[PDB]
Amino acid sequence: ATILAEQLEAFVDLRDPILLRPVDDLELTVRSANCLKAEAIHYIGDLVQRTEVELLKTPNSLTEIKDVLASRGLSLGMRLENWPPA
Amino acid sequence: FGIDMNTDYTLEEVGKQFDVTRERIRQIEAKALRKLRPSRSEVLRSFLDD
DNA sequence: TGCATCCGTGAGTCGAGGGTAATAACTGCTTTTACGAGCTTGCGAAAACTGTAAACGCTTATCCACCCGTGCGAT
Repeated sequence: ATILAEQLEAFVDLRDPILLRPVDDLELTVRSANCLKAEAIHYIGDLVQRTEVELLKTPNSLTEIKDVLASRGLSLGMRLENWPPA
Repeated sequence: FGIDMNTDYTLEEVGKQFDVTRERIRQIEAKALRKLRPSRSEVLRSFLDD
């Protein structure tokens, strides 16, 4: 008599997606493929955390990355949070 | 690989036409596999399970 | 004009479980076909190395005008 009384309750009262991608989806130069992996840069979104005052001292592009971001609608030097969640 | 044709060429036969390089025709082919090795490969990885 | 031989018919779905066995020659002799063995080209790789227009970071030579090196002045 409690299962019956509550089945009558419908009768009475109720009547960025581009961020986490790997780095080889941008057609970058192979001289940078010896540069980005040396710093252990693994993510596209990690590359925006490592700003333009972080990357240039690897041996063997500063203007080219500004072209490849402005083509597909992004920016450099973003501050991210809870990243990477993996 | 004879795609869209009826034959199979060699490095020399393709080298007979365009340029007479030998090891870099082999290095042109090996470069394109790196140009196709995992964002475009998501559709072609499904044909592995034959 | 019967009479006698003959050719051609005979519902539909499913179903289960499977395939056989009687008996047959030896010899010497000569030609054809396969199998492994051992080379000869040749064809796709690995590991070096000589030509160019940009090829990663980075100094100067300039020009000039915001700002202000200072002084002196505004009520």
